[PDB]
Amino acid sequence: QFNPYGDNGGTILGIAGEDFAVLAGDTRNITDYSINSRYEPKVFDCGDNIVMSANGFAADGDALVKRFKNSVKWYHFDHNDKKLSINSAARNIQHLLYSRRFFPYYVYNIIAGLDEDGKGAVYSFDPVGSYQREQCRAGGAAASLIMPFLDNQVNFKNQYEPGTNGKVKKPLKYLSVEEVIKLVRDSFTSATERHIQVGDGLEILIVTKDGVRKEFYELKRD
Amino acid sequence: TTTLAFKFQHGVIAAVDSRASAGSYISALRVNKVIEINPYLLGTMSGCAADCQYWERLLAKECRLYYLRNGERISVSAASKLLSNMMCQYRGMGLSMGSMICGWDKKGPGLYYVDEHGTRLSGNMFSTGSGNTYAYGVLDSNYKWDLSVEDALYLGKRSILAAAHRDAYSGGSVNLYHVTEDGWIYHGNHDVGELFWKVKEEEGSFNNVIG
Amino acid sequence: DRGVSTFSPEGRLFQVEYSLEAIKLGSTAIGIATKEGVVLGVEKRATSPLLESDSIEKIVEIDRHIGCAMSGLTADARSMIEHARTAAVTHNLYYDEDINVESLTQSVCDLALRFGELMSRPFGVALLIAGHDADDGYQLFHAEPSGTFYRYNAKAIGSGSEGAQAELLNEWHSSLTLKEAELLVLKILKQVMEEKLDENNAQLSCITKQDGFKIYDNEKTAELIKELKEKEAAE
Amino acid sequence: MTDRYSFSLTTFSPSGKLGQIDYALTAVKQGVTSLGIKATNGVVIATEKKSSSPLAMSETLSKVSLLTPDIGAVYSGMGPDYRVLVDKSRKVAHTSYKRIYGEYPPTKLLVSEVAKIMQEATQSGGVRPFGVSLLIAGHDEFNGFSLYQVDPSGSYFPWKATAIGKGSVAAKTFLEKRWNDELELEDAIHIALLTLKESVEGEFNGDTIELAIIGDENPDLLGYTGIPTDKGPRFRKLTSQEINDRLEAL
Amino acid sequence: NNYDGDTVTFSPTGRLFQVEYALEAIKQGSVTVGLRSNTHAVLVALKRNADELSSYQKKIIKCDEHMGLSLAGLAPDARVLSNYLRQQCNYSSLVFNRKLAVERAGHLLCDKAQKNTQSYGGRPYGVGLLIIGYDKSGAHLLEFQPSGNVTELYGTAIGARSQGAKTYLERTLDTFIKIDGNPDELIKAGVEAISQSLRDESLTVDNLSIAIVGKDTPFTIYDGEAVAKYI
Amino acid sequence: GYDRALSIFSPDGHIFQVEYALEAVKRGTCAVGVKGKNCVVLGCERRSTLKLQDTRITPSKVSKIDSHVVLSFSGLNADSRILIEKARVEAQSHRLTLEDPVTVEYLTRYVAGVQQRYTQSGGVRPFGVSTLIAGFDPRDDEPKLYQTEPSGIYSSWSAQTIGRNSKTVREFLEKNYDRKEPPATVEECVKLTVRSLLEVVQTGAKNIEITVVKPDSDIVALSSEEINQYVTQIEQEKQE
Amino acid sequence: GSRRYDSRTTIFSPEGRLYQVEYALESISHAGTAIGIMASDGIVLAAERKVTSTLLEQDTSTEKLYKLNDKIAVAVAGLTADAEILINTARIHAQNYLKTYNEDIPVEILVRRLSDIKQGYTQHGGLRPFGVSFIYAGYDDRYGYQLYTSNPSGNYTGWKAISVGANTSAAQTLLQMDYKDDMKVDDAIELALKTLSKTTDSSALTYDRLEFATIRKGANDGEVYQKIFKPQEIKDILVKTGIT
Amino acid sequence: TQQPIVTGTSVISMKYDNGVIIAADNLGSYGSLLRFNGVERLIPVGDNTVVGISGDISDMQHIERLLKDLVTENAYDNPLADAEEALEPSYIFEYLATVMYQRRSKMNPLWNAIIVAGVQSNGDQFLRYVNLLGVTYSSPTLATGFGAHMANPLLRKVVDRESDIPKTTVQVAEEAIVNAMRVLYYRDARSSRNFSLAIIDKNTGLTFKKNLQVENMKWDFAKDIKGYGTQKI
Ligand SMILES: O=C(C[C@H](C(=O)O)C1CCCCC1)Nc1ccc2ccc(-c3nc(-c4ccccc4)cs3)cc2n1
Ligand SMILES: [Mg+2]
Repeated sequence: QFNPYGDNGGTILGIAGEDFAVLAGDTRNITDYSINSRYEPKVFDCGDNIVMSANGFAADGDALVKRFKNSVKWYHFDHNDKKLSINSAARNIQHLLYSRRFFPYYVYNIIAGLDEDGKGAVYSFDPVGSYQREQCRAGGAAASLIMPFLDNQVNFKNQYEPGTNGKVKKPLKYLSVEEVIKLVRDSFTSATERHIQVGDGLEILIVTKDGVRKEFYELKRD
Repeated sequence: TTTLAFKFQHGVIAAVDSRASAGSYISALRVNKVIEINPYLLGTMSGCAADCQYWERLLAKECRLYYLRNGERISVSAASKLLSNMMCQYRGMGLSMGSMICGWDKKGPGLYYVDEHGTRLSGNMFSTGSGNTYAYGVLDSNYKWDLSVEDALYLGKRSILAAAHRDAYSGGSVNLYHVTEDGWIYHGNHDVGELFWKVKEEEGSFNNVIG
Repeated sequence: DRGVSTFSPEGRLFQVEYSLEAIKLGSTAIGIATKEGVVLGVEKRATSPLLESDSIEKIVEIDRHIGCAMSGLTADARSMIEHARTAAVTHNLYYDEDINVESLTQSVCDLALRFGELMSRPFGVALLIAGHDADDGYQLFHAEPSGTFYRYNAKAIGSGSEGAQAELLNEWHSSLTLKEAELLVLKILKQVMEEKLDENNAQLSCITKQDGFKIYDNEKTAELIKELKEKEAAE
Repeated sequence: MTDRYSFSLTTFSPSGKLGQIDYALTAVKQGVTSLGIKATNGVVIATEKKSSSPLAMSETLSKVSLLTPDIGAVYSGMGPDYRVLVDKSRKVAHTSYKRIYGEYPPTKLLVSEVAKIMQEATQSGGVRPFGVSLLIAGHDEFNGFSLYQVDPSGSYFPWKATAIGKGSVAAKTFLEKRWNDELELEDAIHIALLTLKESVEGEFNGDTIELAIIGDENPDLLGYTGIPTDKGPRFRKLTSQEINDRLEAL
Repeated sequence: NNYDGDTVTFSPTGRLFQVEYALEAIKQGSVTVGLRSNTHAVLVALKRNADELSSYQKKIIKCDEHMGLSLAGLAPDARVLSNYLRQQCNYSSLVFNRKLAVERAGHLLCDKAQKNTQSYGGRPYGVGLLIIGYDKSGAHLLEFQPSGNVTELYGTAIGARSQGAKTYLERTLDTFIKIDGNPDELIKAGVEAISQSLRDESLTVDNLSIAIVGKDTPFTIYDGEAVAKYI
Repeated sequence: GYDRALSIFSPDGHIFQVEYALEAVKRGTCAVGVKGKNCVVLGCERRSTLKLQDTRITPSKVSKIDSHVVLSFSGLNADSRILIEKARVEAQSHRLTLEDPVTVEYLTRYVAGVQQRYTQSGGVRPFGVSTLIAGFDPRDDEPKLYQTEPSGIYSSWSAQTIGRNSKTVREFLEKNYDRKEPPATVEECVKLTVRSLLEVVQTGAKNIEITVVKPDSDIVALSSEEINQYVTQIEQEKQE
Repeated sequence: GSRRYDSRTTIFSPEGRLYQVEYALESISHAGTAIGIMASDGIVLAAERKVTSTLLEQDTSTEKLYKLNDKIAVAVAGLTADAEILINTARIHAQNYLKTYNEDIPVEILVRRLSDIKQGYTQHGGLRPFGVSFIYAGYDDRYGYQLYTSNPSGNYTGWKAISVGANTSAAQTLLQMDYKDDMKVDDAIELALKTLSKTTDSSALTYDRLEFATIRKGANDGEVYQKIFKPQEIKDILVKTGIT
Repeated sequence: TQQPIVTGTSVISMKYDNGVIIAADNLGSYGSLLRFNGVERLIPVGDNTVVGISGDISDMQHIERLLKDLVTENAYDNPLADAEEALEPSYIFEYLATVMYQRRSKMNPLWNAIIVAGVQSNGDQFLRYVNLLGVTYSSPTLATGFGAHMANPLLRKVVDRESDIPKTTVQVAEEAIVNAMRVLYYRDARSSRNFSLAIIDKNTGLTFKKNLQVENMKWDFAKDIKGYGTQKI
């Protein structure tokens, strides 16, 4: 029997800063125990200061991204070159996903950018279109390895102030872009050690009011 | 998931948890399980998140169009029915949605339960999700119509806490809402971890747990 | 006979030109755009004193930020309003935002030329679409059955249109207040109307960023009419 | 393309006339004479084989047609319209009756079906009425022998005897004098030949006349033996020789 | 006369009057100019207002990053045809990862307009279009007539009084074709060309509309104070 | 399918087919609607050219759309049945999807919309019918009276008449009906409705039909004798 | 294109009349007269066949009176072919109702359905209307004995006595004169035949030029019987009433 | 939904400094039966592209016709069909990828795995993979079926990453491809000795080599192998 779905592996990570946002993902593409590519880009600049990554089944992921990029193009045509806000793009993507409620895009999608007040924003989707705005989200193969670490090191969960013994929590101080990138790199280096589908390379897209910048880092190739 | 809603003297309370799971893995600690349809209408969420969001945001479209056409606010009865009729079209197709439509209209406060089968029930009290049994115990033994807004908010909050404790797929935080004739009022996000220890001390409950 | 989509030797669509003649027979509707808001006013024109005038609905809400006035065969406007309301709310569903006034107007105008041998004839009604959005601010559009729409600082449509438009030519300036615009619509309506203008045979409305689209009470309009009479008697 | 004539081509005029039907009847009037006579033990239908050229083989053109084993038809007016009506009449006898009830339809109901087809051409979009009048003769168990006329309007009437086409007015007068309720089939054939001779100008013989009968069952024409209840068709077309034999006793 | 009731009827001399009447609607429309060099292609359009309170009707529409047009005649028909071009440009990108050739875009517009001239019930399009673009074979300018005729040109003009601008471009042919790597000078030549079609009125800040596309220049439209530089 | 555009604009900006449909309404028997303080009355003319009629079974001029709303008309009788059927279906469809009966204004807006649709759809002609729609909204004691016409426009009326010689009875209503003080009782409202028809009807025998609609689905049709008593009292006061 | 040849069958005149309906009514005025009379104990249907011939087979002929079901019958005036189309539709409708509700269809409901079909041909489709007028004679347990008529406009009305076809003006005056409410079937039979005998365009009214039918509760106990009269039975009732 | 009947095995390819190389054997298998021995599975499109196909042969022949029709259609009303507006490898691939994903979305796939190898207008190397699921990816080396498991490891020793491409010559790349084809003949039960090889170079153009054979095979050591453990004779 024909199985229309597949699993291309990969892992993605989105973090929202105070005035910036990052969307990272490894560059390894796989089927079963084989490597297809050590560098196959997974996170895309979709225009209007929005970045996107559809992780899971690469054929459905490429189709969704391609369709959203197209939706941005037609939003400009139809509404006098108005900029598509991150919240508007998120709602649009919900409707793209739910158009296939009964033959879903097999992907977990994340977008990142800035909201209309200039603050950092990340939105996270399930395959059928449920979405919500988030601060921190790891998606894909090694999501379960990374998210607990981010709960601990970004939101300071289970961390209390010495001397008080559990009475006073550690205060939620904001993180810089340099601090976030460190947590991203360590997240993927740890994931690479314990997850066979994670490795080869790491590509990060950083979003600020100035635009979209890229950073690439090697990962273990075993 | 645990959601509840009940009618009382001074309107309707709506309380939900915030957990989302993918098997044993907790995919989300804080998801919003109440949808703000309009300033006088709320909707809870249980089942498929996507189905609840899509169809209830679509219900909002239809409830807004109603207002423009008739210049009047839609009843809770009619809104609940529109929603149940959408479910009836994808009957058998695999949707999973359990929600309670909460609001205030000409007849007073209103509460309807609606599910994917097209079921539509009016009632004073409802609870859905994997933890509804735990919530019903607290509600049934403490519910009165003579409830004050302060006590009612605590009841719905304490009822979710009961479920978050025992049910593994329920937890995270509690979101509270109070619906009045002047609209709905949000009463905050309450972490269950912090709330639990607080309730234990102040109430004396959960003696079995060491703190 | 002849095709419904036929061109005249001058290069105009017969049916579109004939529908414009029906709009000239319609009751007067005036719109004035200012930096404090857009004002919309209409002549009700009841055919008999037994007709309850408050049931005459020639000013209509499309969304909270968009209003609309009509002139001509007003029955034709109902499906256009229905489409406009659907388009406005559907865009809010797809994009979690208010829709641009121009985009709403363009959506209405796309219906216009969908006729042939689709509907059997063009619409016999013109619309003044007034609203506000964050990008282009307070706007007023004139939507015709040709499918064409022009933006206006001020515009009059209906039977007293060319006389009213000449008056709007002289009176409008870029520093008009909302109160000044209200009185100006009442003044020009009173000028072109057959019957004597009062709160029962004329209606006012406005759209502001804060309060959105509002149709004025008869008590509120009556005071503005009394305020108009006194300021005209003042010189 | 697409048939864009979805409107009626036959309409009422101020005087209440349906023009196209009247004009179709005028076409029938110009047509060659055909007739039908009902006897006690049979029915006869006849017409002239008006050959368009002597090089044409008039045997290949059949004006009298079998519809069912016990029902036959003849016409006056436009030949091509008749031919297609016979095709449809033969088919509707199967689709709307034989495939349901397992037997051939009675004369009156087959006539009713043909009439319906002709009525629809008088009201449906983008068509003209049929330019023929039909004479349908037949037999069935419960109604016995019968003869029907069907006009372009779709109206049908049962007759003891009648004629349509060119010299119908004179022929109907000739039949009124000769017809009675005690006629045998051979007597009706004789009267048919006499009546038809008046409207024919040129040659009058078995090769220029087409004549058929609805009479006794013909087991020799069935094609098989072994089933007692199946006794053969009542419709039979007379041969050229069989006609000439009766013209000597004329 | 007796042969102008619909598009499906030839006259005794072999003319199609409904198409000719549609052509007439273009002549009533406001003037617009098109011209190109080897590196860039430029559109210049005189926008028309209803009165002093009204806005000036937009004349130029973007079809893709590398292609767009200007209109003269029935504006809603231009919206339909430009929407079709947007879809075709977009089909070429999504399916073939290929930018649509300007010449092929003209062939598609020709065939779409033609179907409306040979069938009963419909009508010809009542608008003329000037398509500019930059593809793999350099800069291009096309003129579209609703008869179906599409023509590739160095320069042209359509609308009311367009003959003046067309004569100017016919004189200036050898000069403006050589304006390579200088967008401002090519626009100047276009603004000077459209000026030959003006009477009574002159080019103001909310009157003039300009568009350009080239080697390293996406299709962009200039309106308002952005064209005050060229007045 | 038959797609021919029958309702089209003329050079002077008129849709003749819609205007000729109004001429069919002018030919129809007179219908009148009057709303009192706590009721609405619908009066209808019956032309006495047709006697030997069976009044038990003959289609009555006033039709119930729901238990709380009624519809009368003037114009083509056959056309009116199609509108009434559609209206009745929509009334049950509304109760089924929204769980409230239709408001009088909503039902009117629907019927008017159907009439409008038949003025710009291919292959169809406009309805040769104008309607008077009356009733009381659910849980409301304010009387409602609306009018529709072939073009599709509709509006609310304190009192209105349609059909042949409607110009005359409207003249009567305009001078006799006071807005500040409408017919306070059922008697006064019926009396004024009968008086208005007596300006046009001819004989006050079987030519006048009266239907009274009160709040909370209280609808009744008056009999010949009951109406005849109004006819008697009116003329006896007139002899002075 | 095709528009050139379209007569436009569904349009108003400047006076607000439907051309084709009016012209169809003109057609019907030349058809054989049909009369219906309702009594307390039954209904009579009488109708005149148009200029017949001696060679027409009368006993197997039917051009005027048709059976819709056991309780309802119709008299036809106009194009017979058009009438048979509608008659078969009405027969199907009656059977649909009986299958759905397990009760015989009320007379008015059947009449309304056919009248709605006629109405449709005047408002949409671009086709000519049916050139037919019906007199419906029927019985049900709600209203008892009922007479209705419908015409090409799709308008229908109830009657105590009514005529359609030729000379209806003269016929209706004669019926209005001699009809009374307490009348019985045997009296109504006589009235119907006397009216036809005076309004006919023929020289004399004979059995071969008539179709006749009654609907009586003159069936053994509480039930209704339809009687389509045979040629010999029409001949007898003509002698009984003293016309021949 | 179907099942593949007549099938083609591995297609292998790699980038080098001035272009790309692609190869595939000439066999059409019918299950375990090596039924057809003269099947060409490399299909050139113009002088700048070669499409290598594995999987169902009937679907391959269908794709072969789509590509032939694509060339015909591109020439229509195109004076620059043999120049600026000629078909590019990226155009040909995206077309196929669109078709493959559409077919899987109708649950009626083309049961293939395809590699499009070519050189673009600007001299850039093109090498991308697409299969029955619509899944696409690119890499310095690409291989289908068994080639993915056995050939890629050998080809990745030559070009392990992007920076190794300019350091790799056509002689080295061809040597690696030919060695890989020998290894597949040793170890793939649905392979043949006969194969085709194509080189698309930005300077020397398209070189299409047919009727190649696997040579220099090692079998002599087999004589010394006796039994399955304890047997000495
Ligand atoms: O309703 C249920 C599950 C049922 C339950 O616990 O009773 C289960 C019974 C036990 C077996 C499985 C079903 N889950 C809910 C309910 C409401 C929900 C509301 C919003 C969300 C959102 N989830 C994302 C999101 C998540 C993960 C990744 C990306 C986005 C956004 S919003 C998820 C929700 N999930
Ligand atoms: Mg690893």
